[PDB]
Amino acid sequence: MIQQESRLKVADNTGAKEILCIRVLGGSSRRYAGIGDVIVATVKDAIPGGNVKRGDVVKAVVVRTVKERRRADGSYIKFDENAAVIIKNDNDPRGTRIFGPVGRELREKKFMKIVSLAPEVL
Amino acid sequence: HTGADVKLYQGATISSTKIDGVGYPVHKPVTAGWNGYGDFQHTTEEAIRMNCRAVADHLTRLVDAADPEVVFVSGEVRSRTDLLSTLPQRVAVRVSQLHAGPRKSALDEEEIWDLTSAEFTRRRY
Amino acid sequence: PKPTKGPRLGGSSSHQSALLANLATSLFEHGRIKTTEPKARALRPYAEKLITHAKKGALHNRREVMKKIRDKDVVHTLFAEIGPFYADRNGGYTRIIKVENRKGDNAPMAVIELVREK
Amino acid sequence: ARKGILGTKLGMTQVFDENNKVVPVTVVKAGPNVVTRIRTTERDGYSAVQLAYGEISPRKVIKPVAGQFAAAGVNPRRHVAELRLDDEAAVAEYEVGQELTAEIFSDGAYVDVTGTSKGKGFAGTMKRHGFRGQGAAHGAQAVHRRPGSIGGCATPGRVFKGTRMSGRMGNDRVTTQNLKVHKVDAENGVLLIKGAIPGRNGGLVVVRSAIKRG
Amino acid sequence: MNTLDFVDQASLRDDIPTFSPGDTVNVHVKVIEGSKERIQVFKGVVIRRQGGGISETFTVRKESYGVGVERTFPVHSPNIDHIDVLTRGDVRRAKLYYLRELRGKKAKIKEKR
RNA sequence: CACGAAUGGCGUAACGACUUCUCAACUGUCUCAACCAUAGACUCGGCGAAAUUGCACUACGAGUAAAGAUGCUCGUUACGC
RNA sequence: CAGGCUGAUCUUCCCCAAGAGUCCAUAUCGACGGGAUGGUUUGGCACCUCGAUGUCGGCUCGUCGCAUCCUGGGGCUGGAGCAGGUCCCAAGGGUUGGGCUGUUCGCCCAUUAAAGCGGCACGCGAGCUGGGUUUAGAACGUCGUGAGACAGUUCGGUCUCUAUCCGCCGCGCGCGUCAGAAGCUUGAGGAAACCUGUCCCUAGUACGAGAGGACCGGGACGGACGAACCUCUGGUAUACCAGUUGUCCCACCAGGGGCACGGCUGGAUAGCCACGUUCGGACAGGAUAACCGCUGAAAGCAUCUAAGCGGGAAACCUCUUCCAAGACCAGGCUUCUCACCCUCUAGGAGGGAUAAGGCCCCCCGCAGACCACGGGAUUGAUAGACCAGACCUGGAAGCCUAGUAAUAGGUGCAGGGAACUGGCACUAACCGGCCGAAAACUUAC
Repeated sequence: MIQQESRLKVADNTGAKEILCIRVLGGSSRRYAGIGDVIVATVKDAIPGGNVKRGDVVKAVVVRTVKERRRADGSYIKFDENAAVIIKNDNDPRGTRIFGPVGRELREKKFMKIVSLAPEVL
Repeated sequence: HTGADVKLYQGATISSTKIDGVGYPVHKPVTAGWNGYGDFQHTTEEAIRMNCRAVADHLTRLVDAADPEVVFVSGEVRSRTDLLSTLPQRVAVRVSQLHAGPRKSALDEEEIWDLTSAEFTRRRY
Repeated sequence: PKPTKGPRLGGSSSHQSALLANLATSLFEHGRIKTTEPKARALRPYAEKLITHAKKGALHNRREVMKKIRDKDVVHTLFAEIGPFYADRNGGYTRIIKVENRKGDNAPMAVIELVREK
Repeated sequence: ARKGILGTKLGMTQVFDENNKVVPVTVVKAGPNVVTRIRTTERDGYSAVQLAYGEISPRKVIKPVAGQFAAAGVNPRRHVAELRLDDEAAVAEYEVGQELTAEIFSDGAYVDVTGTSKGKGFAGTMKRHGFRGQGAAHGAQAVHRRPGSIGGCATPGRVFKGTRMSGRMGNDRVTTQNLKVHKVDAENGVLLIKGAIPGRNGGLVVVRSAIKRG
Repeated sequence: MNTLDFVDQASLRDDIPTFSPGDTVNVHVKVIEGSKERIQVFKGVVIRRQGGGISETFTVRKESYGVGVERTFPVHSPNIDHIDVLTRGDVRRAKLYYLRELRGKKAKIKEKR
């Protein structure tokens, strides 16, 4: 449940703090983005001495959502905050460290490099 | 969108032409009439379109005659992208859009040379 | 019991609750009252669940009756007379009889009565 | 050829796969059926079979109905329906007095379930047709939920049969396609269809072999 | 009497312990990663329980690296191969949703004595 | 195109249910709607209007006509209330 | 302002071919001249309406044309492959969200298979708004001596109406279908639906110096839309459970009740629902459009054609779902009742009483505006009460103990409780009324 005009936190060490959602990729007139769904965002907050600068246009992936997500076995996963990780074209992280846990659905969507650096894959 | 003026360069000689417009009231006033009866929306759009058609016909004649390599167009966002949509594919492929000021100010040779040098560099590269 | 399906009976949700407690108080004092038919139909489940409390008469059941009918002369009659009387009957303590319509507004009226056949 | 049986809907429940996945299922009491009549081409001009299901007391059967059951030597049943066969070759598979059970269906097969939808009453344009409404603020004038324009002025001047309006919805006949039967219970005569079937609990449904994927 | 309870009977499971919301448990779950079956443990307070028979679920809450995680399972799910109840807590609610806005020393729950 | 010095010119702390632009918090304004109650609407008993009104057992299409036809032409459709 | 005639202007084409394209008019453009379609633009006329046809834009709801934006089928290419240009056939479905502007239009941002062009009083104000605009206020610039004016601007300013007729969406009553009824159906004729992407194998293959990179053929997973349903997840809950503030009352303590949005908070079974769960667009066949062909003369050659024979697409017909014999050609297969009296002057008709069957009254429903529909009616589990279970809340009252008190612990998975399930005739379905069955004749066998 992430759409246009929606703000997420960044779980990298790229220097970004808030991003605003712009578009949800995967088809025309798409509505929501869940865990493992790529988006297009813009940087709203940043650290003074970082790489990404305020006002950039970047791509990102969703790793945590407040909305519960149903799994194939009838179980559910829920967090307290929406978070995102900025990636590049090859679907690899731009940063080097990942903060906090991430969902297991990134394994299905072939985000093998993000899963390795994540402290916990719930 | 009240006319145009054109300069053709073939080396030593420079030719100048002033295209005039046939639709005079190119400005749409806020007033329309009694309760909106009567309205200068369409009767001004048609005047602007007449001016654009005249300029496009003259420029197409010049392109067919002299065969230029580049046609720099200096105007504003409105009356530079609607004239580009009027020109045929023959000339619209060889159009470079400029960002210069009003026609009342007029331009000098040095200013035009400096405006076009940046494009000619890439063209020769 | 089962909540009212449509709009409430007196005009609001709080006038119906006070209307049913007054109707049950007058049913246990005279034993037979004549009301409008939809008012008697909705009273049958309500009044019968108070006699059941009086059948298993304790201090706990008494204090749950006292929170509805509020009349101390009717609480005594429920536990002294109407409780022991129905000690050999498993439900169905009330009967409804349909009578002639009202002249003023043609409302269907009915009589609700306590069973005395045993 | 094509298989079918008359049954009743019991409810929805939940079972787990052999791969630890969960599958929602609908429980259908595919009760026993008895063949009452066979529709031959010579008598009727088409090919079908007539099945009866249910249980009705002999006091509750109308006399003309009880004479049709007595003409086949079969006890009266509450419900009578028909299953249509595509040719005369499948007619030989049935005869009057047969006893159809739920075992005719095997696990993993695909079925079509036909039932009568729940009734929704007199419904407006949003509920019945999905008309997006109109703004709830910015100065609306009591048009928050009602349709709007219904045609073009003076040409034609009529309202074009088929215009979508308010009325009674629901309570129609619906056929769900390509449902997958999960498990058949022989000792209970109960099918476990994976999905949702039309109707309310205790209503009559018809479970027939799938026409597309079967 | 749950008209369909004659169908749900076969799929029920034994050896589930008797736990209540407020109790701290760790749940052993099975995960598949390249057809290699292993087991993961989720430890946290049990905050609710929505009884329905075979369709009963419960919710466990944890804090991970400063981020809380809630995970909900069906009680009779074959994936849960083991549940260990570690502590019995003192609560006055049947659902502990009020813990969602509490962090740190404010989210500790008393235990039976 | 077509400011200008008491029909004053340029600024100004405080003030304004005045006009314009932006930010934070907030939210059914929106994505995208869902449910509950009351007063009408609906049914029964009583009393009981109004504007309007050349007519009447007052269909549709393509045409014709004072140039946009329930009322004319040719067809199509249509059991009575 | 709208409609009407015209088509100068506008729009869509076409005839001739100077040239551009290295050579080469016609792969792709095409000057000077010429011929037209359409009725979207600016105009010309003043034919209906001034005892009234409310103007632009936005919203909600649509329907039609093809001069086709995507998807489908082909010819040519200055088409190596991927990707393109132009032309021919094709209207089944689809055609995004934002920034600026009252703005239609337009530029830009992020995507997409694509972000098509037009008609319907430039569709739609007895359906909604009132941002622009010319009622009345005030101010700026220019004009005027002035009252004031302006195809230059700025801040403001009441949107009335109980649907008679046609039209459209749903639902009943009456009669008919040649005796009165009841089950199950055939279908002439109609309605709905039709969208599309990424990845993997063939294959890093054909093609290409290389970079790049396929057709045809299989498989996996999605985006938008639609339908059914409530097991899971979430939303709501005005007769459910618990805490608590103010005040009044039940004589008082204890325990509760009335009012304060259900006073406010924490939850919440059933019902309804989406944000939830399942399913769908198909496979196959027929006649074709552009296009490709076989045999072959008139015309000793050549030619898809004049005789004959074939391939060929999301368009058309069957195929999927739904309605359907008021389909007046008013259908079919069966099963029930299959018989009584009186009067007119007995020609025919009228009347009463019945059979099978139906309706009203009564008890109800997840069926419902009313009606209708479905179920039950003592040879009875239809509704309520009663008992038990599931489920919600969360540990009732009384008593005892510990603490000076606020409070805590035991008795005790306690007490309370509606919708779901199973038992039980305890209460109500009653010692009851109204409708409802046949002229025959001709020919054939």
